[PDB]
Amino acid sequence: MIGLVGKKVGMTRIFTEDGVSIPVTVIEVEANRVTQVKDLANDGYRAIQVTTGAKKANRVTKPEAGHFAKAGVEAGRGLWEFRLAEGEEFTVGQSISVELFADVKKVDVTGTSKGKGFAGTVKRWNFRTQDATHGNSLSHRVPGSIGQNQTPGKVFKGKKMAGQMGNERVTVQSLDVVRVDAERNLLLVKGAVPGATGSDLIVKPAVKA
Amino acid sequence: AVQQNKPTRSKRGMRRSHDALTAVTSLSVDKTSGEKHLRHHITADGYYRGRKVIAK
Amino acid sequence: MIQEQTMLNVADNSGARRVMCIKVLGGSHRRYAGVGDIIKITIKEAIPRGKVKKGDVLKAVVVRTKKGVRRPDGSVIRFDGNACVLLNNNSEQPIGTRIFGPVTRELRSEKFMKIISLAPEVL
Amino acid sequence: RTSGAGGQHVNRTESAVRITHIPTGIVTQCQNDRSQHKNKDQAMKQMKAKLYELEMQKKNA
Amino acid sequence: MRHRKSGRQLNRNSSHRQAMFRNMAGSLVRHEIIKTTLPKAKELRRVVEPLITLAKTDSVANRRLAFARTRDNEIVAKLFNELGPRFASRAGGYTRILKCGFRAGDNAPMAYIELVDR
Amino acid sequence: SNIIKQLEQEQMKQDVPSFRPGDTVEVKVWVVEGSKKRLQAFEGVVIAIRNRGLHSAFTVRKISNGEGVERVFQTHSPVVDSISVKRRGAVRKAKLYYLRERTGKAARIKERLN
RNA sequence: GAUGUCGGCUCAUCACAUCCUGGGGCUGAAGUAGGUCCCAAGGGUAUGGCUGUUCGCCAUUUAAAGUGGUACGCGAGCUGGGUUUAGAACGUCGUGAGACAGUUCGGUCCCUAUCUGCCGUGGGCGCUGGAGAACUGAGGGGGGCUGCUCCUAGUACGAGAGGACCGGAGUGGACGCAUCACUGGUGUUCGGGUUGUCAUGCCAAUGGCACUGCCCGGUAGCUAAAUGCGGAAGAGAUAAGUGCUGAAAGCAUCUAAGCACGAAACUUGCCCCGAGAUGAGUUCUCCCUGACCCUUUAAGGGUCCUGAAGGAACGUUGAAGACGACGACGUUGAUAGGCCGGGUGUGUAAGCGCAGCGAUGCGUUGAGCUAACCGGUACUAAUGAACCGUGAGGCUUAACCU
RNA sequence: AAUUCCUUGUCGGGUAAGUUCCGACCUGCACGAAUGGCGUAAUGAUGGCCAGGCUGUCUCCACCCGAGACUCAGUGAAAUU
RNA sequence: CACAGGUGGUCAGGUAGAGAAUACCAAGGCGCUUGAGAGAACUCGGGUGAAGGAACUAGGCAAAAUGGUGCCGUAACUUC
RNA sequence: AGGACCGAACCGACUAAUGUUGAAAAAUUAGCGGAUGACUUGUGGCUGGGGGUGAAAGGCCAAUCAAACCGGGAGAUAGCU
Ligand SMILES: [K+]
Ligand SMILES: [K+]
Ligand SMILES: [K+]
Ligand SMILES: [K+]
Ligand SMILES: [K+]
Ligand SMILES: [K+]
Ligand SMILES: [K+]
Ligand SMILES: [K+]
Ligand SMILES: [K+]
Ligand SMILES: [K+]
Ligand SMILES: [K+]
Ligand SMILES: [K+]
Ligand SMILES: [K+]
Ligand SMILES: [K+]
Ligand SMILES: [K+]
Ligand SMILES: [K+]
Ligand SMILES: [K+]
Ligand SMILES: [K+]
Ligand SMILES: [K+]
Ligand SMILES: [K+]
Ligand SMILES: [K+]
Ligand SMILES: [K+]
Ligand SMILES: [K+]
Ligand SMILES: [K+]
Ligand SMILES: [Mg+2]
Ligand SMILES: [Mg+2]
Ligand SMILES: [Mg+2]
Ligand SMILES: [Mg+2]
Ligand SMILES: [Mg+2]
Ligand SMILES: [Mg+2]
Ligand SMILES: [Mg+2]
Ligand SMILES: [Mg+2]
Ligand SMILES: [Mg+2]
Ligand SMILES: [Mg+2]
Ligand SMILES: [Mg+2]
Ligand SMILES: [Mg+2]
Ligand SMILES: [Mg+2]
Ligand SMILES: [Mg+2]
Ligand SMILES: [Mg+2]
Ligand SMILES: [Mg+2]
Ligand SMILES: [Mg+2]
Ligand SMILES: [Mg+2]
Ligand SMILES: [Mg+2]
Ligand SMILES: [Mg+2]
Ligand SMILES: [Mg+2]
Ligand SMILES: [Mg+2]
Ligand SMILES: [Mg+2]
Ligand SMILES: [Mg+2]
Ligand SMILES: [Mg+2]
Ligand SMILES: [Mg+2]
Ligand SMILES: [Mg+2]
Ligand SMILES: [Mg+2]
Ligand SMILES: [Mg+2]
Ligand SMILES: [Mg+2]
Ligand SMILES: [Mg+2]
Ligand SMILES: [Mg+2]
Ligand SMILES: [Mg+2]
Ligand SMILES: [Mg+2]
Ligand SMILES: [Mg+2]
Ligand SMILES: [Mg+2]
Ligand SMILES: [Mg+2]
Ligand SMILES: [Mg+2]
Ligand SMILES: [Mg+2]
Ligand SMILES: [Mg+2]
Ligand SMILES: [Mg+2]
Ligand SMILES: [Mg+2]
Ligand SMILES: [Mg+2]
Ligand SMILES: [Mg+2]
Ligand SMILES: [Mg+2]
Ligand SMILES: [Mg+2]
Ligand SMILES: [Mg+2]
Ligand SMILES: [Mg+2]
Ligand SMILES: [Mg+2]
Ligand SMILES: [Mg+2]
Ligand SMILES: [Mg+2]
Ligand SMILES: [Mg+2]
Ligand SMILES: [Mg+2]
Ligand SMILES: [Mg+2]
Ligand SMILES: [Mg+2]
Ligand SMILES: [Mg+2]
Ligand SMILES: [Mg+2]
Ligand SMILES: [Mg+2]
Ligand SMILES: [Mg+2]
Ligand SMILES: [Mg+2]
Ligand SMILES: [Mg+2]
Ligand SMILES: [Mg+2]
Ligand SMILES: [Mg+2]
Ligand SMILES: [Mg+2]
Ligand SMILES: [Mg+2]
Ligand SMILES: [Mg+2]
Ligand SMILES: [Mg+2]
Repeated sequence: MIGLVGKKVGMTRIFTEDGVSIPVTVIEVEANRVTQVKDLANDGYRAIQVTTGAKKANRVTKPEAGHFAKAGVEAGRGLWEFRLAEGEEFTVGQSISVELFADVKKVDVTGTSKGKGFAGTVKRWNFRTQDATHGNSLSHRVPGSIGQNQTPGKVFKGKKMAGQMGNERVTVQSLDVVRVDAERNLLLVKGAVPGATGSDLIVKPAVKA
Repeated sequence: AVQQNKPTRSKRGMRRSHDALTAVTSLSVDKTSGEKHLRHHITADGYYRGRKVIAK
Repeated sequence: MIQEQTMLNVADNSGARRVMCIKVLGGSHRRYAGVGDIIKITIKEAIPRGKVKKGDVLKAVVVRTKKGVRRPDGSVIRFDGNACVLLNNNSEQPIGTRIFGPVTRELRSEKFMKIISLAPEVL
Repeated sequence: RTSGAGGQHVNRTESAVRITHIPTGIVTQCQNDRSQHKNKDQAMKQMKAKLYELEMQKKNA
Repeated sequence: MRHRKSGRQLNRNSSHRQAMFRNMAGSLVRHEIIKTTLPKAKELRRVVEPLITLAKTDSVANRRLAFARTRDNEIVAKLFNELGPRFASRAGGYTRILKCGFRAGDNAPMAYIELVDR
Repeated sequence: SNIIKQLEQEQMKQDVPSFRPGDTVEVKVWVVEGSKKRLQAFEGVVIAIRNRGLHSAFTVRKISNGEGVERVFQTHSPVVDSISVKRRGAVRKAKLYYLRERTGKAARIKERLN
């Protein structure tokens, strides 16, 4: 099934009547409007493009404005695509609400994880720090060795080194759908999802199941 | 660590290919005094956006 | 949160006063043992006429920790000391006949029913 | 490697020999000589002597 | 990482920062316009403007608090006698910053910061 | 934001009594064993209160059978059936963590007699 | 005219002669549990006592604690216990200086990375008019572990003792990803206590300095010990192996023709990168429809006029960030500060009154203060402009209108 | 044994586990009496071993405060080739 | 070298303090001849740290800890 | 009284880190030892190279020591590069 685009509102807890606290992430899933439908004849694959939210009229460029006007929908804050199974069918301008998840038990949530900046090997790859005492010289958090001797005489590709960490697309799979509140456009899922507060999330039905 | 071979003037120029300065794109003209100034900065005469902000 | 070299008090009357964890049983590279976990202990101090002697190696079940246990609603129960109950190497049944101090609900299993029954108070 | 090995050669070479008799568990070991072959021969002689001495101890008992 | 943090370190320790901003607040109150670096002016906003908001209400406790923040009775008196009444109706933003080029000695970005009713 | 605040308001309890650190309180909590469900009382001194709306909590310390036991209750948890203040204590701190090093007479807390 | 060395540490990478998990054959395989060989390298594959140790023995675990290569991998990554200078001593040898694959105590480990390599992050041009988006997926990378309990079932098997295959469920260990609702850490930017001293004329109240003077709490953020999730199922083709039909060879025969099964290995399935994929792809949308002059006369050069879509620059900035970059916003505005209200933390300010000889207590009072939080609010700063980017986009051949 | 090769000798103590330590034994490779023998209170920035306390030494690292590293302006090296 | 070194004698305020220690000050003298930003890894110098508490390592290296005055009390052994 | 005790100046230099093209051709920081003595320090003097001096390390004798430095023999010699 297709997914929806939402916004990470924050984290809450749900107290069940049997004394269990469920940590939930709240995703504000407002209506997603279909701005384009792609098919085999014209595009070679079946997918729907959707938008959500609102945008400044003076910050929507003319190409974007024309693309939205052809669909007949208000300009959203972005465009996302969802592949279609052979049974699913939508029409341009159709609106999809969080009611789509009314009978879904588990979802996959994809978002851009928090950015940690240039991170060291200890933080990025869980390398073990060397000794803090016992004569260690300026080598407390350094990587250590990065290869063998003359053979091969090089460093292998994919070597774990320090560098940019976070700020990348991350998918968390098989999160329970705690609650679907259609009137408040809310999806309460169990657990933590990637991204900071106010970030865009893509919620799909769980692919593993 | 130090070079095993002396780098060339070609390689030196290639490295310095990114060292070029960028001139200021354009100067703003004050609506009252007509003086040119950096955008969002006061003029040399103490004007900003047509108003005499600092005397002298 | 008990690991190797951790000193624990004894919550029963087996005769031991201080024991030391020498292995957290139940998995390769396993680090910590919480309440309801079985550890291998050596006896560091014992009373003169006890059922166990200093230097013995046997098992024990951790019944109280300073780190504490966490309940499903987020609550946490903490104690002021780490205390365990001694157990045979083979049967893993309690050695003593009395249990001292409170224990937690985490022992509510068919394996530790004797401890649950003998405990003065279950939290 | 033998204990207290002095020099690159000795630090690198595997000269010390230890022989364990699986049925009995008796172990002999020799590292006096530079040559692993000489050490192995001496350890074999000591192992033979120890097995014979074990049998002799049984006979004496 | 400094996610959601606030406050510029300005390559100083905490006590030096506090003393420098106390002095700079005193100078700004005294002269009503000063020339500093742009980061220092942007940080001085968050020190000076609460002082004027405090001075809006005149009481012994507020005067003592203003003295503690800015240890000079001249600055305290000027605050509570002129700047409070001057800025009584104004909600906030008692200061404005005008970027004014670069310092000759070290090419530091410079800015005037002044009281808005000066 | 407003959304999370609404989601928490519709869950918060309404009859939580006022208590301050140093008060002796009895907390009756639901204990479920097998199929029978009863109430167990935990009585002791409140040494810490964390006011966080729905996420509010409080720590109660007692001396049970010769051992010191601290329990951190989530205030709006359904498992906390009831809270009652048995005695009002007179302290000057928000967190009475120094009581962990005191026993017997040294751990006495003066009563707030008003 | 110098290739630093044992062990350890950090980080590894490959082989298979496989230690565990997977599949099989035979068994002197009843079951359980083994033995032995064959296939299989996806993942996994201890912590301590002694010793400089490698090794080894020992203790206690584990599904298992594999064997190897990599300058016996790795000192321009660390160490420096061993070894390996100069001091000293013992045993022993020598008349002696001295010496010992004898021992003992002590004894400087440099290098700012040019190139390749690797981890990240940009600029340029290209992709054939320019531009803004959304994609496709050639290709590449990640991941791949396993215990225990229960049901099947005390069933099959067994004289008993004991005790399954196959299949199903639950709950753990280690590892990884994310996140901060909780539990905590931190929190020299918030509150308080207090010691010495100095200053604000003094009292009172504050400030400075003493590691934040010492402490006790603690917001936001970051974070683990905290809590969510993952390894799969399925599919294809197979390995060892098992077969069906089947002659050569009237029988037999898994094979020669033909057909079917068969594993953590392979190709997918899951996650991420990904059109510089120069083989530069696709889709949607937006913009530009002037004149004139020369030459060597063409994908030629000018001249004037025109300057679009969009971009960049500048400014306010950001859970974005070394700098770039990326995101939000620029008055038709909540981007930042301030302000307002709330929350949170601290714990009842000051001043005044009362009680007390006084320290101090009580009342005003849950008071006062309150960072990064939440909800609002144009008070301040985000200026009109200017800048770059053009003027309908080559040839040939097809198909269609023409 | 600052001396013992065999050797991690053997036995005892300490430890869950002790090639080190302490007490013995004597089979002294290769102790020994002023190149002194064996004791020895006190002393030692002396060697070895053990315990309590204490702890980021470690399980296993996290956050914070400063000085660098990074960017801008000015001045402006070096080995090596 | 306008160099975190070396360099003999004399003078000796206040408060606390045994003190020429140490903290804060007086008289007096200085802010150390590159600055401005930012708030990555990593290095250095510090602060704090749940549970554990030497498991680290050649070795408790380093750190943490102890720390004053008065009084009580104090073992083997000893050359008393 | 004391080659007595604690501890500044003073004299030293046991541990670690930093620094190692250093702030420094031996230091800084935190600790550490002695601190009325075989103590420490100023000024001047004396001992000279196979010589001095040495509570002895082949230590020291002007950043030089199993034989100082300067000049000379001297273009020593070099079956070696
Ligand atoms: K200058
Ligand atoms: K196998
Ligand atoms: K088999
Ligand atoms: K394998
Ligand atoms: K050995
Ligand atoms: K290997
Ligand atoms: K080598
Ligand atoms: K090298
Ligand atoms: K090269
Ligand atoms: K948290
Ligand atoms: K926090
Ligand atoms: K004070
Ligand atoms: K057949
Ligand atoms: K392209
Ligand atoms: K605002
Ligand atoms: K009061
Ligand atoms: K008051
Ligand atoms: K309050
Ligand atoms: K000897
Ligand atoms: K003699
Ligand atoms: K004698
Ligand atoms: K000693
Ligand atoms: K001082
Ligand atoms: K001489
Ligand atoms: Mg970030
Ligand atoms: Mg060094
Ligand atoms: Mg270091
Ligand atoms: Mg090669
Ligand atoms: Mg450059
Ligand atoms: Mg030799
Ligand atoms: Mg902010
Ligand atoms: Mg600076
Ligand atoms: Mg200070
Ligand atoms: Mg060479
Ligand atoms: Mg094989
Ligand atoms: Mg492979
Ligand atoms: Mg596979
Ligand atoms: Mg081992
Ligand atoms: Mg050892
Ligand atoms: Mg080899
Ligand atoms: Mg190796
Ligand atoms: Mg090697
Ligand atoms: Mg190397
Ligand atoms: Mg050494
Ligand atoms: Mg010698
Ligand atoms: Mg030494
Ligand atoms: Mg090095
Ligand atoms: Mg970046
Ligand atoms: Mg792979
Ligand atoms: Mg929060
Ligand atoms: Mg806390
Ligand atoms: Mg703190
Ligand atoms: Mg404070
Ligand atoms: Mg006073
Ligand atoms: Mg002062
Ligand atoms: Mg001072
Ligand atoms: Mg046939
Ligand atoms: Mg598996
Ligand atoms: Mg409050
Ligand atoms: Mg106060
Ligand atoms: Mg023994
Ligand atoms: Mg030990
Ligand atoms: Mg002995
Ligand atoms: Mg002798
Ligand atoms: Mg003699
Ligand atoms: Mg003698
Ligand atoms: Mg001495
Ligand atoms: Mg520069
Ligand atoms: Mg200078
Ligand atoms: Mg000087
Ligand atoms: Mg920093
Ligand atoms: Mg540090
Ligand atoms: Mg500390
Ligand atoms: Mg700790
Ligand atoms: Mg603690
Ligand atoms: Mg302890
Ligand atoms: Mg150890
Ligand atoms: Mg170890
Ligand atoms: Mg030490
Ligand atoms: Mg210390
Ligand atoms: Mg003396
Ligand atoms: Mg002394
Ligand atoms: Mg001197
Ligand atoms: Mg000396
Ligand atoms: Mg010193
Ligand atoms: Mg002494
Ligand atoms: Mg000598
Ligand atoms: Mg000299
Ligand atoms: Mg001579
Ligand atoms: Mg001659
Ligand atoms: Mg010559």
